[PDB]
Amino acid sequence: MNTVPFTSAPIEVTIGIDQYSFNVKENQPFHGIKDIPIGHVHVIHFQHADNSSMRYGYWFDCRMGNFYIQYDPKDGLYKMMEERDGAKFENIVHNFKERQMMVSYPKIDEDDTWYNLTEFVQMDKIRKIVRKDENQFSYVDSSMTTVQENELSDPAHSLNYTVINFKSREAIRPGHEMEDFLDKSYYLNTVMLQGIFKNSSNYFGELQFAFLNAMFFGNYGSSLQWHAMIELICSSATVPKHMLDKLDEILYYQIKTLPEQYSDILLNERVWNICLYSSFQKNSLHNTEKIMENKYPELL
Amino acid sequence: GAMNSSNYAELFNNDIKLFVDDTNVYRVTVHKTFEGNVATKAINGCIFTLNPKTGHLFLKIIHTSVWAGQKRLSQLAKWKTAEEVSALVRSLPKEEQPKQIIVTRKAMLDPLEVHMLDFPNIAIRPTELRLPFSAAMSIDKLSDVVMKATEPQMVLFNIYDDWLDRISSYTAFSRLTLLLRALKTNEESAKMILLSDPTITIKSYHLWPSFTDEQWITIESQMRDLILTEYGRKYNV
Ligand SMILES: CN(C)CCNC(=O)c1ccc(F)cc1
Ligand SMILES: CN(C)CCNC(=O)c1ccc(F)cc1
Repeated sequence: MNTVPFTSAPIEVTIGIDQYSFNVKENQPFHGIKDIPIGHVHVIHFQHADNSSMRYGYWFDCRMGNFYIQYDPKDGLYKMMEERDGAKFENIVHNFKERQMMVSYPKIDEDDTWYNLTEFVQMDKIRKIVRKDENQFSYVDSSMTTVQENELSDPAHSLNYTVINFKSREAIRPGHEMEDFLDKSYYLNTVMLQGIFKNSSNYFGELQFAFLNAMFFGNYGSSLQWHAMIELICSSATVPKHMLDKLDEILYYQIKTLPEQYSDILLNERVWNICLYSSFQKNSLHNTEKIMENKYPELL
Repeated sequence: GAMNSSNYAELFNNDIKLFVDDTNVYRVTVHKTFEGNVATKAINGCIFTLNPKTGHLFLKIIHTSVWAGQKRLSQLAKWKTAEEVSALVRSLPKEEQPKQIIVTRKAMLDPLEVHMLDFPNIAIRPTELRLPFSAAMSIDKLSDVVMKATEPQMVLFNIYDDWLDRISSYTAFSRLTLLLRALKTNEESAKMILLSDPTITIKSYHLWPSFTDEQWITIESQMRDLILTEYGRKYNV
């Protein structure tokens, strides 16, 4: 079990850690989060009390280094930093744990929710989207645009998601216009899975990563990217049986985790109804359809 | 985006454009089978591609053989239309290719947009106008060439005959829409009007009769009367 200490908490902030959140008060004696499960990526994130504008946070993996959080009063935010001095870090953590100034990652033992939401999100693969090679952790916020959004403006601060566009030469083969447009199996299986992504695990991690950036930061382009990948599988007549089964499980746990009150914005009525009721896979998402119907019957 | 009454003079400017109308592409007659079921039999159709400025009509004959062994014909008809338009564009020299293509039904937007991906600078637009191009098959010479065709075939016409020699494209298009609207609301009566006077004839190389300016006014008036008449007969006014 690993630790992200904080130097201090000078401004009042709602801190979120994976799917849990807690309130810290201005200049409260808070020195971080302890007992973080090793084996998974994580995301610490932030929403300031006084300006709920700009949710922002860091994706990170404890196996890749010692990381801590320190407020920068010039740039006005909680920043992740890496401590290269190992004994210094161990000494800092131990003192704060002895003084009991650290909240504990609240892992219920029955609970596989974070695992099921991050089954394919690795820290190095994450680093291929949020480009900033001098850090081992990746910063994301509400307002960061995507490569494809910038086509329709600062590239250094963008989310290099995979470009999916159904009315594009990439997606449509010359002489197969109707075929490929009504049945995207060639865009899915040959262009994207075989060719851009390499396997279904990489396709699933981006989709999983897309959803989480939408949910935790309200990043619109991630939500577009999440919707874009769901629509591409559902709109394909030919999809391996195992990708369908996994997709159904992936989606179920996303819908399960979505805050009930944020569904009106995070969920695209047209995509969901098509996926669940019209598309080729309308009969292939039993779990997701059952939870969508019992929890969000209004959207449909 | 879409085309309506507020941007109507754009049709007659000097940016090349074409309307596409797909109504008559897939045409069927419905009949009873020996077992008392129902069945369709297709018949030749046509794509109605029109430059509204010049009157140049690219009439693509759709021969029933294109449907043989196919499924979901109404949806295939849209994609066949888009293929054929995109082939036509490609067959035209660059300086002749349209800058915009207005479809008369919104269902054609995606099929055409996907077929024209190689042409990113050609705008594909819908329209809010109810244009009566479906009545094109009420023009006898156009009907005749479609129904006699035994293979796929492109025939070119000028839908305005020689009218641009005397009037502008705006007026020519108006005349055309008024004639087609009339053919669509009462074909028999419209045709009666057009040929009542045996001394006015249709030149071999034309589609409509050789009316003097004054005779066109009379004709146009009678077509208006008929569209109001039938509106009065329909709605009881
Ligand atoms: C607002 N939440 C529903 C209650 C969870 N409340 C907490 O104070 C908490 C959560 C995660 C922690 F690491 C530590 C504490
Ligand atoms: C091959 N492309 C550079 C990227 C395709 N995307 C990924 O591999 C990916 C993105 C985010 C993840 F959490 C996992 C995977």
